[PDB]
Amino acid sequence: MLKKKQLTVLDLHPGAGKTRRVLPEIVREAIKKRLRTVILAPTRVVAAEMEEALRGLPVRYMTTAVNVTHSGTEIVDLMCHATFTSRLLQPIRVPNYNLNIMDEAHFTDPSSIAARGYISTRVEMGEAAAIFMTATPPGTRDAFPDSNSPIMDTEVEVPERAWSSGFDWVTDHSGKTVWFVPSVRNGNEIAACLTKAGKRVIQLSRKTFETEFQKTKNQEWDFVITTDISEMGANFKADRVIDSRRCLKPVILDGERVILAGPMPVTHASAAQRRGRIGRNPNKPGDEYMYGGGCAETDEGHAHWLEARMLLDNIYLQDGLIASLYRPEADKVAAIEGEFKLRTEQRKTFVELMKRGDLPVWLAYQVASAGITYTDRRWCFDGTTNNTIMEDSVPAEVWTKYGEKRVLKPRWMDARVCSDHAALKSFKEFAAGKR
Ligand SMILES: NS(=O)(=O)c1ccccc1OC(F)F
Repeated sequence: MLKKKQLTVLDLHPGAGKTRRVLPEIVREAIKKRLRTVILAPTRVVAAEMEEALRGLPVRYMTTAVNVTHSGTEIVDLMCHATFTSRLLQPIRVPNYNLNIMDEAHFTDPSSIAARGYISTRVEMGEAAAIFMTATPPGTRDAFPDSNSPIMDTEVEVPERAWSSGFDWVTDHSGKTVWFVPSVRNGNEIAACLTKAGKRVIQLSRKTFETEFQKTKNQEWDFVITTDISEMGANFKADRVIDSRRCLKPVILDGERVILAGPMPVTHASAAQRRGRIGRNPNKPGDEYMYGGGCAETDEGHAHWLEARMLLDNIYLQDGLIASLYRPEADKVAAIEGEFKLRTEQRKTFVELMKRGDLPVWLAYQVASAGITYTDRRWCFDGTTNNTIMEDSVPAEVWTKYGEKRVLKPRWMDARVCSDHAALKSFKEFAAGKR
């Protein structure tokens, strides 16, 4: 599978040994054939587990999640999906890798979709080989794939708020449970309910993942309350998954604003990945998967695919050519290649608003395309009254870089900048000119 012009999907079931067994064999063969190779990990947590599976082998780890002394003799680089896309966007030269390996290639974050688009286009061009490793490739319709040991699948009503009665099965469990919730705010409510009932709960989300995941190995716990981030290779020593089967969906309305629609059903790929956290030990059959809804193709019209197109339009490929999205996921957005291509100075602003401003791709694009410079924050306060960001049922206020107290009222409203307390605190720091 290492020959040029070939894109291979390694779709072995969850827990089949794609990372610990297959990946080191591919790396040895790539080193033997002198292929300049890139290994892409979804998160810093997967990069650390990859270093254990590849230990000894000459790999250059382009992440601070691993503390290794690189000899300078490595032809295999390892980095996160977001780092690969970020380096493509930045002026820095990225080697034209002969072999491109993506682990957890089902990741739907905009930078992962862009990385898939770029790589598959290089393969279509006949310039590279690629391997996409995932049990759930784009287009999967099977929510119940094979596992290392039989799983008990039970369709049941799953609580999405605190409860006083009616769900005895949840707390009448003596093992360890991983519970997938549609949002951080929904997880806070359930974790509070479980804590009041005497349970030890750990909460996981995109912004707290590396730090809080370590607690699942360093201490005893009864529940792990997590968003969809734990569908990306996160592994637990648990015997039950409780799955609300719901997620939030970012949606662009009238090309003017972004709302977080839902909670709505997850895709079959997400349901299979959430279920896949258990049934992994062949010596422990009978792990349970309790699910509270059906699946649907909620990736169609989801803002991440439009955001991936804004990223690929601003990545150099060859002269005026622009990378297409990976074919099985290209119909998820109505977008023409090149429509988001920015001129030099606006593109640099777009990259900085994402890299340093920490803004969502769509919002970074609106600011940069309007000809606004990175440090100009007047747009955070000159929007209509209905764009007022609310905190504790009262309009959010910040002190501007001028020393003036003003109501946070962005010219373009993206619900992701205030989806939880941590997001709004970061957006207030941005509006104030603190980064
Ligand atoms: N992939 S690797 O680092 O083992 C390698 C590949 C081709 C030549 C030399 C070499 O290593 C040596 F420099 F130590």
